[PDB]
Amino acid sequence: MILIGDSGSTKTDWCIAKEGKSLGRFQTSGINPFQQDRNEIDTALRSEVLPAIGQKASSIRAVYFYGAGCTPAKAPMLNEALDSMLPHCDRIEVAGDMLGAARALCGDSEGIACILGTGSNSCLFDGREIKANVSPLGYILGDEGSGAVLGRLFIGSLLKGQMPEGLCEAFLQEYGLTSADIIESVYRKPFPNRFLAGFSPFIAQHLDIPAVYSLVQNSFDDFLVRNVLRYNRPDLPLHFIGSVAFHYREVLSSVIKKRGLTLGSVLQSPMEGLIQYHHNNHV
Amino acid sequence: MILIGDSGSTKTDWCIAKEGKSLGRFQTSGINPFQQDRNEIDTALRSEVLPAIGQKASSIRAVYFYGAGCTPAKAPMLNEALDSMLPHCDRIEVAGDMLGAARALCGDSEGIACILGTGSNSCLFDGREIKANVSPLGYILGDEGSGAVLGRLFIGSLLKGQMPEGLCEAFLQEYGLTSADIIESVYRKPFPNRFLAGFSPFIAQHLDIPAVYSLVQNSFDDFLVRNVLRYNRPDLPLHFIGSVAFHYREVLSSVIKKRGLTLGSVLQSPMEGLIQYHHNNHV
Repeated sequence: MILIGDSGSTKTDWCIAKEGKSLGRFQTSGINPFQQDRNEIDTALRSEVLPAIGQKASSIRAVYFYGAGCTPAKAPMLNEALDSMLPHCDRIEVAGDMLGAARALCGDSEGIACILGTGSNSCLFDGREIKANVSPLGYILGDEGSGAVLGRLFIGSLLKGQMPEGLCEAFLQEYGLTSADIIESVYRKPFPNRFLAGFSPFIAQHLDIPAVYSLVQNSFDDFLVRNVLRYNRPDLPLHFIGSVAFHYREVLSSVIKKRGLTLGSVLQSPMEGLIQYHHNNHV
Repeated sequence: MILIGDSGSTKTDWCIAKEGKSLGRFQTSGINPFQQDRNEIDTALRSEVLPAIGQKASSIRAVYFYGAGCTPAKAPMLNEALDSMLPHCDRIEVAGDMLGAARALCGDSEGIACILGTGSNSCLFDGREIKANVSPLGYILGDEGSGAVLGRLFIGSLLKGQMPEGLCEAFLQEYGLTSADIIESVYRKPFPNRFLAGFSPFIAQHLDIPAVYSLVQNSFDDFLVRNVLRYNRPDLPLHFIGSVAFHYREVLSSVIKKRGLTLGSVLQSPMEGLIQYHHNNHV
């Protein structure tokens, strides 16, 4: 059987599959070769990953890991860490999460794959490998339509009275926050992006309000403009992955349609897709 | 004679005046009671400030300091540090930079005072003290029209091909930067706001380009909307202070006019204003 891992800027989703069928589905966190180092991740592997699989650990004949930060320079580091987890594993491949998304959504055909979660991302897929990628630039310089960006845009306007009366107080009280706490978490606390992206549920639950809807709409439009248009392939349908793409699917459809583009598909997780992929693309 | 200090999120401007006349004009940096602490600023005072005045240090009968971070809670800390600088000083007052701006621009009359520099700020002045203030929220959540925000907006669109062909390469080469260096400085380097606000000269020098001009224009408009309109006093003329307000004065005028508001005045520094103020408002 095989071990498939999909790591994002929040948690890591694992699955032990056998011939296109799932036998295991764990839930760990973090794991990023560019953000973390050798042993600070060597601990998560054998304290979160191993104990989760622990049983058919010897049945793992191959492992495929997909995660943000798995640059072609720091990927061989997680490969070593994983290889020490299952030293008797035959094949261990580490690749970026963008590629994992394209393989899950596109399969083996040409197309554009996009991620809409804590952060945003996009790539032109030719069917086997990524041909072009627009660097997301992060929640401060880019990541359009991402949950971290929706979050900072939202609380910004909310705090400055651009939302209906009471919404601000309704927001602050639900999360027991104040303006000063928000500043502290955003500017003097670690992972400000995750902090900001954690208010998506409030936004999604308030799409019935104009100011909120247009805010989400403009951000998604912005994402297409600065991340998809530039590929110059409006013939290719847009495939999306991620919590935000899913939770805001309706809005995402309207935006795409409004620009004359066609939606290929939107799914929260690429897991089901990666299972069938490594079931039909052994090597 | 008196000592006047105006500290911003970059440097601190000093001036030794006597009866509305300047006798000294020093140039130090930093100095912020909320961002820094007791001795980490107790060193700048007697290594940058004292050696600059050093001479008429005994002629200083009073000192008036204005700086961002001089909250009514941490102000009494810089007051103690300053008081140790000139232990024989009769009067030592520490106040926020927003108040210093209003006193310099408004003098002793009612009005709206705004700061447009590294960061943005605004307040409703009643002629003697601030009546209302919209928290700027910083370069990530707010600071509309500020140089840090203009900077992140600009490099973001630039990096994502939203500017004319060649501008990106022209920008990166002038500053010897690459996309990866920008990410590193913005997300893993101290004072990302100052880094971002240091590209204003490039922007100002390219206002002849549409994409650039509308970018600056929309940000200034945004600043008015979320920072000035809410005061509900379009009868009061807008007074501005700061490097960005000055360098972009033309654009700032058009924006203000376009919203039916009237420009009161725009000056780079409030120094000249603070000199006359503490010359006509002894106590």
